[PDB]
Amino acid sequence: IIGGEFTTIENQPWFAAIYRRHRRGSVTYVCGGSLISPCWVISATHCFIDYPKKEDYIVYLGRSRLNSNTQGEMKFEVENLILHKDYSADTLAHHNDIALLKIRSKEGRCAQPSRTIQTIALPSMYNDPQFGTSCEITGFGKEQSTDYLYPEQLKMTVVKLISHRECQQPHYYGSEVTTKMLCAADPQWKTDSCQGDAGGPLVCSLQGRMTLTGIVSWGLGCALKDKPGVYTRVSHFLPWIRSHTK
Repeated sequence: IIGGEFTTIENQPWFAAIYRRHRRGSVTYVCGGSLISPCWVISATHCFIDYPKKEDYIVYLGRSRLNSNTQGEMKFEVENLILHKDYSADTLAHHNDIALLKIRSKEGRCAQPSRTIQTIALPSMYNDPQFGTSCEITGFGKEQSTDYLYPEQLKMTVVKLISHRECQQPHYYGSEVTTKMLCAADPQWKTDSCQGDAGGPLVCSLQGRMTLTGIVSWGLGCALKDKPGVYTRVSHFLPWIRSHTK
């Protein structure tokens, strides 16, 4: 997250932190995700497509810090890693960038709701907020595009939704953006998602309900003029989600 503010997991208690194991004691951060039911985390296919084996990943819930443990966190292996079979990528835009992780602890359990572990509601189909609406994003990604390190403490920011008509202009993203994607950005381009934020939640309040409107997907750079963050549009994937979480 460029700009924005530090947070703890209480303020985004569906946020999942996803890590990869290595041949070497290297266990390293991969991407964010969102808890949509006790046994399911939703995230972006691009986070996993190079290494698509479920045993390579660990998922934490209840965690506010990147490389240190948070009191009350839970640790899960990945029982099933489900990628969207229509996934595609070019240099930039990822299509159908949506993934599900079925989570299971060493003891064979799913997430147990607490003050730090909660689910987020899915949108109703084709039901997104109007352009201009302020929503929130959350993640451990870079704070500056030139940084090498990721922040140790979770961050959040606010971005406003951009219409497909605005985002498809040539001086924004042209044909790279489809109606299965949502653009979002700050009026001054001063705050944004960045590398290491993929897979995390774009949350909007829709009729009183905190809603998973989007999943962090791609962008050109971070916090660049006329180059919004791009998000998988969750409300266009409900049948995919309904089927695969069985």
